[PDB]
Amino acid sequence: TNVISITDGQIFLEAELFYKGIRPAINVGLSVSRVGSAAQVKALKQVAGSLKLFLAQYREVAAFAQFGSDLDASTKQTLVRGERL
Amino acid sequence: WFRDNGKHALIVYDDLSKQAVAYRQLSLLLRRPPGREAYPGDVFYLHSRLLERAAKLSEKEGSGSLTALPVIETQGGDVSAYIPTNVISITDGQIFLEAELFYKGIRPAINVGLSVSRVGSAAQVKALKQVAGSLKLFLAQYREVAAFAQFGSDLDASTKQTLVRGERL
Amino acid sequence: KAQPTEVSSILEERIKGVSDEANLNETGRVLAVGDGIARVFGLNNIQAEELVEFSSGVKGMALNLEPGQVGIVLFGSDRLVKEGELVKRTGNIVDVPVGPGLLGRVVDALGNPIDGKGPIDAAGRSRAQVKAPGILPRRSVHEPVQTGLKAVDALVPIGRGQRELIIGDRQTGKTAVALDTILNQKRWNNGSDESKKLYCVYVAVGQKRSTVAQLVQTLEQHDAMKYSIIVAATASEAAPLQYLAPFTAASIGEWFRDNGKHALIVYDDLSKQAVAYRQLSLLLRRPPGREAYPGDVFYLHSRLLERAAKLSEKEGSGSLTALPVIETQGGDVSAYIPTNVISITDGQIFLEAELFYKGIRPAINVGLSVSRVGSAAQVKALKQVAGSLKLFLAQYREVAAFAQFGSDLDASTKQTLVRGERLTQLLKQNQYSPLATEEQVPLIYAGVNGHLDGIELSRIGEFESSFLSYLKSNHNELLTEIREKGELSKELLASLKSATESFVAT
Amino acid sequence: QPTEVSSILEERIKGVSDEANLNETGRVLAVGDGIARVFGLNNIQAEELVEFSSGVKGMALNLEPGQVGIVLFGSDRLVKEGE
Amino acid sequence: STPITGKVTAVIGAIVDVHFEQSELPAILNALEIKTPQGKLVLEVAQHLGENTVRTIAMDGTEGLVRGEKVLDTGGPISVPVGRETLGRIINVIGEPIDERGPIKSKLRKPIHADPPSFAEQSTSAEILETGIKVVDLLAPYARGGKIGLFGGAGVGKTVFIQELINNIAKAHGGFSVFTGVGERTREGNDLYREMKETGVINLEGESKVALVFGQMNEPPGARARVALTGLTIAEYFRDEEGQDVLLFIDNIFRFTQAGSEVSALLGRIPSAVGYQPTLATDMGLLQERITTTKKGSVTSVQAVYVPADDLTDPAPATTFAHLDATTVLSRGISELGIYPAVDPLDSKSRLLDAAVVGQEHYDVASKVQETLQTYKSLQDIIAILGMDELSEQDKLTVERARKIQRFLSQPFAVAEVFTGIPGKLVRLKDTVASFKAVLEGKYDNIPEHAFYMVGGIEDVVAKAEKLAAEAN
Amino acid sequence: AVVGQEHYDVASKVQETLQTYKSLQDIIAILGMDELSEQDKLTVERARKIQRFLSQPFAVAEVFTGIPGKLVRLKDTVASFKAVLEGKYDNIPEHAFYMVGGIEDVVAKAEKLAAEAN
Amino acid sequence: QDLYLRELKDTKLAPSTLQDAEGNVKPWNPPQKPNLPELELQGPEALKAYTEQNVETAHVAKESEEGESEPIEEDWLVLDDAEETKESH
Amino acid sequence: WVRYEASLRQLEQRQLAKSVISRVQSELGNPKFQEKVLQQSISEIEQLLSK
Amino acid sequence: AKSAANKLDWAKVISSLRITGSTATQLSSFKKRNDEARRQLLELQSQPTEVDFSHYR
Repeated sequence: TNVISITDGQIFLEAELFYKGIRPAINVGLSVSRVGSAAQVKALKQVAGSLKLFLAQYREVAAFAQFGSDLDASTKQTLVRGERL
Repeated sequence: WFRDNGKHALIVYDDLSKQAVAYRQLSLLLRRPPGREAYPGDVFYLHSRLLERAAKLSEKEGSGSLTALPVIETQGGDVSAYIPTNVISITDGQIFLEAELFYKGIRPAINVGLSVSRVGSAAQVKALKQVAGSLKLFLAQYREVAAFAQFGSDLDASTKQTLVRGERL
Repeated sequence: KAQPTEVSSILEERIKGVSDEANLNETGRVLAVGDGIARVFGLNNIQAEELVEFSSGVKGMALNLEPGQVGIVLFGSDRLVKEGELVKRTGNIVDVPVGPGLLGRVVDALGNPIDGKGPIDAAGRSRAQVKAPGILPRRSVHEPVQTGLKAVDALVPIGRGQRELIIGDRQTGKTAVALDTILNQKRWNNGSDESKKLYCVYVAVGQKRSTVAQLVQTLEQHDAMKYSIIVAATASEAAPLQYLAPFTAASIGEWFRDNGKHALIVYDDLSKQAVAYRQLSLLLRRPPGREAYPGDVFYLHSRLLERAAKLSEKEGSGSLTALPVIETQGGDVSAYIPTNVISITDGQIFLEAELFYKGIRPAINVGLSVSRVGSAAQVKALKQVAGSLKLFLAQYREVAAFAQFGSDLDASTKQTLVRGERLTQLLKQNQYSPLATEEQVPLIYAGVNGHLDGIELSRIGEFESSFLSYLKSNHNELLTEIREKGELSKELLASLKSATESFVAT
Repeated sequence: QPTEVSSILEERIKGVSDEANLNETGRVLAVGDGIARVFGLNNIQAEELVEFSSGVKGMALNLEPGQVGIVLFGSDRLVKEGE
Repeated sequence: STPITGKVTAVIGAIVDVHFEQSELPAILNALEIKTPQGKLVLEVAQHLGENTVRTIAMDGTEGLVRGEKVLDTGGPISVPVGRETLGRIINVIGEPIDERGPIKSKLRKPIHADPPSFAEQSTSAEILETGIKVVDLLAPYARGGKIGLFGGAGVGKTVFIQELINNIAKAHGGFSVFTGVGERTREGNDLYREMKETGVINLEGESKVALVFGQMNEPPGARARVALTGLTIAEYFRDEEGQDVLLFIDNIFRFTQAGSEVSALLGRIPSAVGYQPTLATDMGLLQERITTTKKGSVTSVQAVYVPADDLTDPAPATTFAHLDATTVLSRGISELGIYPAVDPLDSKSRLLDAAVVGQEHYDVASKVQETLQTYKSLQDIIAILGMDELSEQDKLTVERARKIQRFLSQPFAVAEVFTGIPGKLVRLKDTVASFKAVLEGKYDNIPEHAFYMVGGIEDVVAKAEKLAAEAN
Repeated sequence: AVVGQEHYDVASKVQETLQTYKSLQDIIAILGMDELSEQDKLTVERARKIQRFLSQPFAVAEVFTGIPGKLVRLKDTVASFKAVLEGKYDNIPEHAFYMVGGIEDVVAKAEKLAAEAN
Repeated sequence: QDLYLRELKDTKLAPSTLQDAEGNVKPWNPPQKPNLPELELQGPEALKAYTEQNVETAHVAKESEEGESEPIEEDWLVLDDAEETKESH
Repeated sequence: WVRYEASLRQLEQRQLAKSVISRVQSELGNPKFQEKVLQQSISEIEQLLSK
Repeated sequence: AKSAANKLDWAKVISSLRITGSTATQLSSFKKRNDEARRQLLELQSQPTEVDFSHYR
């Protein structure tokens, strides 16, 4: 707690992600960085500005696909986009 | 000082639980040996002495009256707690106003099953009791019948009227 | 009683000799006392962990030989004791009056008889903390035994030196599981066979003395006190007594097993012993450890259990099999004392809260229960022929594990469920009804061979009794052989199949 | 009971009862388990590296009024009382 | 006389430390008395701490205790008057007449802290005891010198049943009765005391039958800890000083154990794993292990328990419910169902009914009564769900018999002289077991069940049936 | 580059499948195997088979399981697991996957179960 | 020892008065000889069956029940009943 | 009968102890403690001269 | 040899396809079995019909 209150942020590499095959295992939703893209080469920024929102949407559809059922077009597209990303 | 004059009154030991915590700190600093829940066991002693202060006097001394309004802090319904348990037992009752019913928007959200005022009848007003007799059964039945939430169509019609009565009350 | 007068004269003569040879001039004076612990000065040359005799009459152990003030706990009430009373050094490490004579006698902490039967002879008074046999003087569990109640016992045996453990809530009757286990020392011990002898010695660590009376009566009526020495430590008794009691039982176990005969032990509720060690530590001066309990809880528990073993023929091939009993709150398997002990004991039999009110007077969680020796040291009837029945016990337990809310995928799972559930409703060996090594395999064998499984599940509660009686008065030769021949052969399996046909018929 | 006892607690033990020439050198009264008490260093700067004569260095995080305690940054087998 | 001088040197909250002279220091637990302007402060010697200094936990609120106060050692446990003289009043755990109805001139004063009795001469083959409650006198395999508590409801007519049980047991068995309130509310105490003055089990002038030894919350935690033992010693004294078999009623085993935990915390012990301390068990083990049955009678106490949330996650309640033999399901509805006592023998389960343990006839009566009641309960939740028509011939006969058992189960209440005027009614084993067997044997099965309500034994049951069937038509 | 790229991929797929089973266990218990995807159902079935393939008969453990011990060859085991995830024996019996050697002993056990269980 | 010898004397001759001599006890008013030896000797039967336990009340075993040797009436009805039962065999 | 015998046997030891209390009170009441003091002195002298 | 005594009746029930419906023969079999059960109970549970006067007195 003290480090997370003093440090810059975290890449909270939860064990489930590394077990889920994603090596390296930055659990993007559980990640954080106070500095952010302002401390980044904008060449990354032009694509990361969409990458972050796509991962966020995938977080929004993770439960919906966890149910393992059908949905609307936006939901299925979001799930495919998030898994692909 | 009010009561022995024979009159009536109502004390409100508001949030006695925090007073107990203050006693716990006082004991710890005064180096009295710690015990269960780390408060000095004397917490119960002080609380009992402060709680048995008030009652209704007899005609022998003029019959003074005094009502207590102590409050506590249910730390997740801290039933196994020491201070909450002593506050409940010392009190002649436990109107355990759990948060959940308050969270449904209700400002005065007591719990139907939990509140049992032992000496309430001796203070009950009869006219109210006349109707509250059915209110108690309606509440108990609502609690007993709300179990079948997902099988309510097949539920007995009288049970449906009982649920309607519980909801209305 | 003129004999009481003679005893008084002899004891006072001994006291006169003691006074004449007091040899106590610089012996310690108790500086202060409390909570069954007495801080005493002097005693400048007291050997560590030696009983100290105190003027108020109650003695006690000397634990912490601190710089100067040697700390002696009081093994008795304090209302008698007081500061400044003389402290007399017994000069000996705490030793227990031990020997075969204690049979049927209930002895206090160090071995003071408490029933009121007078003296009991001694075959040695050894210290309460003996060093257990190491590697070479130890051996495997090559000789099996019977737990008496079927009690998932053919499933998970209890062999020579099998340090099994238990658990349960308050008033879980795990004590009764112990008592029934003891009663099996009547179908072998009550004969004349030392090789079959397992001279049990229960314990009573911190129980309501009324429960002690209940235990004594249940021992006498079923004629158990002929083979069980039940060392007692009352709840009203003082903390040092309860703490030292398990050590006394250890001493008795040494006195028996070390002689070379296969013996057994069953420590009482040891959670009270742990609470006593907590009192002894946290009350004298020792800082507390993990789980607010004293740090050496594991040390004490091991020094109790590790005493039990099964020595080799070098030491006489005797053994002191132990069944330490621990208690939790809420059936908590996950606790400091429970989990730590389950590391120490080699077998576990978990008693739940639901099943304790749900479906079985035994209510032993078959899946949860386990023993670190199933093959080696199991009832040769239950393995040599019914080893497939043991694997079937494990398989059916796994089967009933999945029987909560899954659908009916096929008929195989449903058939396994119905047959195993009839088996579970069967296997509970009724209280104080130890009768085993005669038709143990029969339940699983008939279930797979479809003899009992065809009966109604509820009706089995009498169908089993009828089948047993039929084996007794009709299959008397085959049943007696299964008792004695030591195995249920394929020919005996066929004869038992015939008897099973007869049981199914009538 | 006329009074209380002679005392309650203590801080120093050894019995020179004289002037203090241990302003640069120390006396290792208590030493063990990687933590060592030192008698001496009257006005040492807190958290100053300090060398034990046996051959192991140390930093002094503890400067309690009686004795100052210095961590023994090494295998403690070389240190000894009074070194 | 040698009054051992003291000095009040350290009052650490309730626990107090008094230093005395060498060789004069009282031993542990010896009662010490300091008589301040607020009467007498009683100290029980708590620990011997040495230095000729005695640390004590006063049995009263040590408020106003001054430094330099000299303490005298009364050389024994808590001093309290003894005999049947004080019996039937409010007696302060301090000893004096708390009844304010006059000092208890019980010239004999008996201690509090006592040695545990000889288990060797106790009742291993304990004697079955008749209570006067036929329902509990038939289906309950019982014993003498033990305990039983299922108080369940919080005195909803039970304190009325309490004084009645006191009167009946003091009458038939010729003994006393002890209802000790440890941490019982001064308001609750006022209600109970006025109720008993109205109930007759003890009267300001009339003959008393019950013992009111209450150590309330209104005193220090040590007082709550030791008042229960004061009551138990009073009961043992009156039992042994008249050979009178006295049943004892206890306020709450939870109350006493909690008070003992409080005091033990006060002493200086560390907290244990959960909510305990170094000496949890020995507290209640002090009294209850010394209340057993002797030849002069018995000591089979009763512990009043209101099942807190009806949850068995408190070790003391588990051991207490294990203490009782059979359970009397005192459901509130049953009180209105037709039984004023409402002691359900439905939960009268025990394995002590052996051919050589509980008597063949008594155990058979137990089996029949319990089976009839349980079968009625079981067939209710199925047939009544189906309808009243679901009564089979066996079911209709069993329901008629069971309702006969339930209606008959009540007895007139002796301490209910104000209720409806019914004269005192109970049974006895000779009438009880046989009459239960016969009424279950169809003897009056044809007679209507309304006769069974408000009907005691067969002694007046026939007279009541005749009265009902005669003077109405 | 330690035990083989194929071995690394086999372990990665196996761990992913088992993690999927654990992740979906909550919805499985709450709703049931039918309520989720047939892809998810297939992965769950394969994972259950794999977990039931995780145990093996050890030479000294024959006291408990009773079978003479089986020592699975590293390369053989890797190939067996790659196949089992790849469905080269996905129709073999689940109970014939526990306490056996490699996938060869698995198929032998499936045949034995075909003989006995039927 | 004098403290041992004197204790033995005062605890033996007085034990003589209590038990070894029929002098009862002067310090205690009621003698146990007029209390225990005969009346409390019925205490054993007070706990037992009084005048019935030592007596063991005479209860001769009776005869079992039979058909009163009645084949004139029971046999024919039994035969008809068994044949009627045989009608659904 | 056997139980009555066992209880009477216990009553015997209890009564013996009760009379032993009076016997002990006699020891202090009679100044045989004077006759005991010389015995104590002699016994202690022998004990100290033992070694 | 009480096995044979009920062996004939067990065989009869095995062949009572013409004897099924015995209204008052199964009751007799119950009486015979109850007699044997009470006999075995008297033999086992009750001690010797004697007195241990050798030492108990």
